[PDB]
Amino acid sequence: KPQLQRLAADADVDRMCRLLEEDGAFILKGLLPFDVVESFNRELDVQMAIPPPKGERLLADKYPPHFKYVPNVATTCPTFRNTVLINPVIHAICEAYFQRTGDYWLSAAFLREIESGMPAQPFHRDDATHPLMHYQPLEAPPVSLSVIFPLTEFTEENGATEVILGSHRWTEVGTPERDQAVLATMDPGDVLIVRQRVVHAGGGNRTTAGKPRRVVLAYFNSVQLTPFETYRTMPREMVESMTVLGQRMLGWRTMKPSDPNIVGINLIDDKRLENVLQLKAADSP
Amino acid sequence: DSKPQLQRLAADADVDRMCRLLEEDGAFILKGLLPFDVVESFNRELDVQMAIPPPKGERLLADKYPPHFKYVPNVATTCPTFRNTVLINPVIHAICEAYFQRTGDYWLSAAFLREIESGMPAQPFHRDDATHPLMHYQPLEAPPVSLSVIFPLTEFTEENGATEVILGSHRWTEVGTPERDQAVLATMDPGDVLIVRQRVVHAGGGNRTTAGKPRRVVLAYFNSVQLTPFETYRTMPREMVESMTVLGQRMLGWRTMKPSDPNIVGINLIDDKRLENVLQLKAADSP
Ligand SMILES: COc1ccc2c3c(n(CC=C(C)C)c2c1)[C@H](C=C(C)C)N1C(=O)[C@@H]2CCCN2C(=O)[C@]1(O)C3=O
Ligand SMILES: COc1ccc2c3c(n(CC=C(C)C)c2c1)[C@H](C=C(C)C)N1C(=O)[C@@H]2CCCN2C(=O)[C@]1(O)C3=O
Ligand SMILES: O=C(O)CCC(=O)C(=O)O
Ligand SMILES: O=C(O)CCC(=O)C(=O)O
Ligand SMILES: [Co+2]
Ligand SMILES: [Co+2]
Repeated sequence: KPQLQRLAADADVDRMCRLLEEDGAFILKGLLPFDVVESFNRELDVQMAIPPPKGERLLADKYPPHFKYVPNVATTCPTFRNTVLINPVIHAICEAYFQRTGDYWLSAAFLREIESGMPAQPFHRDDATHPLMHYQPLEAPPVSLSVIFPLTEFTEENGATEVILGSHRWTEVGTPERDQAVLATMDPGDVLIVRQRVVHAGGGNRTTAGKPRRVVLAYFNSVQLTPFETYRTMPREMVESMTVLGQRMLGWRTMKPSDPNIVGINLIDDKRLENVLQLKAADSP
Repeated sequence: DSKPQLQRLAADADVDRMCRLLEEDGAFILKGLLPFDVVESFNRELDVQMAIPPPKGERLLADKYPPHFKYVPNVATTCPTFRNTVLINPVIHAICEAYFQRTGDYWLSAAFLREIESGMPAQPFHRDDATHPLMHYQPLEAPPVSLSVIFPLTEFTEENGATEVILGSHRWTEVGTPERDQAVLATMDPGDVLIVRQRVVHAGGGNRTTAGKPRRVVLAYFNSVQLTPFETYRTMPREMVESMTVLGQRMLGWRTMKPSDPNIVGINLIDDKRLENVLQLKAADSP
């Protein structure tokens, strides 16, 4: 049975995009150094130790307690903000993937923890955040890309992400059976990359006693699509401590979709947003 | 049996009849939607912006185009008549809720002014879809995500370059290079409004009058909340935002919005909470 391809981190980027069109997903081996994964994990150890808020939780209230949730990790985890979000390989893949649609940015990036005994996640497509994506023909420029980071090991026992190869060529999602999918068993530092429309699901932790399965989902959309999470309330000192690439990903700079849009998007007073704000950046003195 | 023209309707006409017109013809005209003093008030707040010296620097849209028009971007941040009256017109939103019902929430993607003085050539034929190129690949039967609402602030005549609309052109796959003869004129009086469907080809006429006041038009461009607003109203002062209605704040991206299912959570949120609650946002009609 055909399995997800594993590629070296320095593999060719055009080859990777060809895998996204054929299979729909692939895995990068050893992209993140151990120290990067280790400091990201301790920053999420801090957020996970915070009790969930008393009021309304827009996503967690709509779903069963099959997972724990940390929204918008970019605002509380500097390692993601200043290192993972601007990874040079990740952006070489996005630039090749989104070349036909134009600029891209971060629509969402959150953590989910699956403790021992939790059921599987239903098979889904990430397109459901922007329902118009369902009507995009397969041959239209892609507008969505899902980048899945394992922060713990992914095994068959603890519920590694399940991907149905070639499922982006189905019209509908339907009700697939689990054995149609392939497991994305990975070590921390790997990355799972999933094309728009690819049907997938989290596995569900069957381990009797152990650390929960920990996964960070980074959702990159075309700048034509409204970000699921808005990073507009971030303190200016936090935003100005990011690089230019980082600020662009979090919606603080004016962006450019491809032609026929020859002006741009996310502007004000007919100027670039960052000029109007007079936004400093860490790599733009 | 002459050349088909743009249909004219009264403001109090039924909204479902208006939507049928957008699907059949692609565009229609409402007569006497806005009182003349609202249009005049709007014209004088824009007279002020015109009297300010142009800013010495980069201008993203104006620098891409020849000097065939004068431009005032995001009129919602500088014109109270638009911000407090035009933008929240109940008939406009009766059309938007019907038109956008299948897509979910909608908001203001842009609203600007074009002044065309005597002697300026025509605007090229275009679709407003081009702000979001993914719209080009949307099937015609997919839930609409875009709508153009065109306000005349002066009289629209044949000689001063009234907006030219190509009826039925939303059933074309591409725009091509149309002849001016294919369009019909949207001749209107101030107070009227022209509603243009997604994918309908149109263009400004260019002022052929030898002497006279320039033609003024305000385009208000509404998108599904799934599409990133062309202009961002996030730099508006908090005192100005809190002086608006809830509907006004929702149109300018200051509140969490809801696309239709399969999105069951929402959009434009933060900390898994609504943006207006994170910001502790007051509103004029929400105590
Ligand atoms: C802890 O993090 C989670 C938990 C559970 C789900 C979860 C889905 N995401 C994706 C979330 C994003 C912000 C990309 C989840 C994330 C996915 C929904 C969307 C919006 C992509 N989703 C669906 O597509 C279908 C359509 C009908 C209702 N659905 C569901 O309830 C669900 O299947 C579903 O369980
Ligand atoms: C003063 O206000 C203006 C002047 C001139 C144009 C103008 C277009 N808008 C629309 C602008 C909006 C934000 C609704 C204009 C507005 C339109 C561009 C877009 C982005 C919808 N546009 C096109 O679609 C085609 C595609 C290829 C290049 N195009 C053009 O240059 C142009 O035809 C064009 O001239
Ligand atoms: O938990 C996983 O491994 C998959 C999660 C996922 O795909 C999602 O929540 O969108
Ligand atoms: O000037 C006009 O009446 C046409 C306005 C228009 O189509 C635009 O600039 O998007
Ligand atoms: Co998913
Ligand atoms: Co137009």
